[PDB]
Amino acid sequence: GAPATVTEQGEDITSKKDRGVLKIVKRVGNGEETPMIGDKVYVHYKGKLSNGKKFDSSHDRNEPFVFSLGKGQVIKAWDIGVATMKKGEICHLLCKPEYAYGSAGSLPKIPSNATLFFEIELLDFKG
Ligand SMILES: COc1cc([C@@H](C(=O)N2CCCC[C@H]2C(=O)NC2(C(N)=O)CCCC2)C2CCCCC2)cc(OC)c1OC
Repeated sequence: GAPATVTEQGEDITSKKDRGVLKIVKRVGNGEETPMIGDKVYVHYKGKLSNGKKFDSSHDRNEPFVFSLGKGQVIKAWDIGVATMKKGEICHLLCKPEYAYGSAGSLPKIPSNATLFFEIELLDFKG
């Protein structure tokens, strides 16, 4: 699947290089600029537990997902991953539990020790 493809071909984008967050660019974005800490970022995304038990999609809500980058408003994997995206880029991200919800998980959607997969499209950002 897409999860297995990211394991094989994904770039490790973690500081520690522990393969906790792996990225493949699926669509190349525009220009060179990437978002700064505190930038308001607008995305569409699809997400699922790697094994497949749960699925989530901003498209199904007809609403872009917005957050402030690098503030812990989202799982670490997103703060790391979205920082690397250009406007219009689409990437796939595989996220180990240590960059997501770890041992605790989150009731009721995320079990303990869950690896998460995401497709993310960066629509826009602004400081
Ligand atoms: C743990 O709570 C949620 C998590 C998500 C998804 C999720 O993991 N996130 C939503 C998209 C941004 C990344 C990540 C996230 O940071 N979630 C939040 C968090 N942990 O602070 C920030 C927004 C919702 C909770 C998962 C849903 C199950 C399939 C895998 C992705 C969606 C959710 O609602 C649609 C959640 O409920 C608020």
